[PDB]
Amino acid sequence: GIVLFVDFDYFYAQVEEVLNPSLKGKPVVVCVFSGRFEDSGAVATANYEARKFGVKAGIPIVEAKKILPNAVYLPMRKEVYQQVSSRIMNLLREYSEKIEIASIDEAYLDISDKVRDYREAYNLGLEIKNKILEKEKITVTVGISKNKVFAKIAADMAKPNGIKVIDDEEVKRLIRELDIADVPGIGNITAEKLKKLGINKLVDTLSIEFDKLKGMIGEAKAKYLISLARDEYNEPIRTRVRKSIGRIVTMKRNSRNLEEIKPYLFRAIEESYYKLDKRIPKAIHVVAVTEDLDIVSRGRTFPHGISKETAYSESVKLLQKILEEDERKIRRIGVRFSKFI
DNA sequence: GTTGGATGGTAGG
DNA sequence: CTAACGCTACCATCCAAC
Ligand SMILES: Nc1nc2c(ncn2[C@H]2C[C@H](O)[C@@H](COP(=O)(O)OP(=O)(O)OP(=O)(O)O)O2)c(=O)[nH]1
Ligand SMILES: [Ca+2]
Ligand SMILES: [Ca+2]
Ligand SMILES: [Ca+2]
Repeated sequence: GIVLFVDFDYFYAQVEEVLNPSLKGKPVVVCVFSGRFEDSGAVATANYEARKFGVKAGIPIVEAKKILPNAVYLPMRKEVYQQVSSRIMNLLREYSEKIEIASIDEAYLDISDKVRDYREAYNLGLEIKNKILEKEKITVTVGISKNKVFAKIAADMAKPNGIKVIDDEEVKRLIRELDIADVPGIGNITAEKLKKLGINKLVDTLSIEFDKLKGMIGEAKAKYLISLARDEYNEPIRTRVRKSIGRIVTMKRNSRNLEEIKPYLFRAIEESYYKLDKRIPKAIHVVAVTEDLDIVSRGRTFPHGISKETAYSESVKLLQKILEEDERKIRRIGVRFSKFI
């Protein structure tokens, strides 16, 4: 069984680099402008030139302009990026019809049926890597191993524009010495509530009885982490089904004025239904982001699917339900649809 | 004594 | 306006309703 994994390199930035190659070789930042004030919003990504100086997805745009004033700052055009993602995901279908899209910029292939061993799997990476670069001028990073998780770790090890094979043998080696915070699924919170025990390697979980870990990071995470170390984890490439669609926007000013919020919430509803096209949801949730950036929400699941008009009415009640029970002023407002028929 | 809905925690692109 | 986007998926915890 062989999984080959692909993740494009600083995607949104790279795409923009492709459309304006003069940018190439100098710092580039792609931003999500909120509209609150000039430069309000966060970074969605930045090229490696920009990263040297501290500019990465997630930081406030002011921190970045502060820290890297003379760089290109471009507005995010997700839609344009999605075409390029789509056209690349089509190529990956050439090499394998068993493909799992994981994000806008990555995907796993099952190539157990195309190649015979890691050596040929490696050669395939080179072809896959070269087709994309010929038909889209986009470099990408390939990881190759015995399953999703390790194929993803190998990719992370080789970024950017790399290619790494993790063999039955080197898997032994990492399960033993790979830091625990570098395992997919393990973030700050956990990998700090892990050093709590003395677990530092994927291997150190085998050294603490189930019981203790179970009630420290939860049933699903424990079962998962242990089967990795014990080396029995095996999830198949499965086609993912979008399970929810949403929209959330930031308001010019914080409000508790229902009449002032409503327009924003209605904006969020129109663009979700467009975004739904055809799919019928039975569930709605209004999501509010508050002054202090706590995220609060109220939902409702219906017996039968929710029409656009039903959603206008329902969301409003839910907003009120939120206004009734949170004292804080609202800063961002949004909506999410789910439980699709 | 499941389950499954409501709200939130955590991770990640 | 005076910093912290916008998405999504999976899981944990609670409590009613069966
Ligand atoms: N709005 C927004 N978009 C993000 C965020 N993180 C990632 N993205 C988008 C923009 C990225 O180009 C794209 C791919 O993200 P990746 O996690 O794979 O990193 P990226 O490709 O940008 O650089 P690379 O993988 O790290 O070396 O997803 C984020 O926090 N916010
Ligand atoms: Ca990625
Ligand atoms: Ca990437
Ligand atoms: Ca981590």
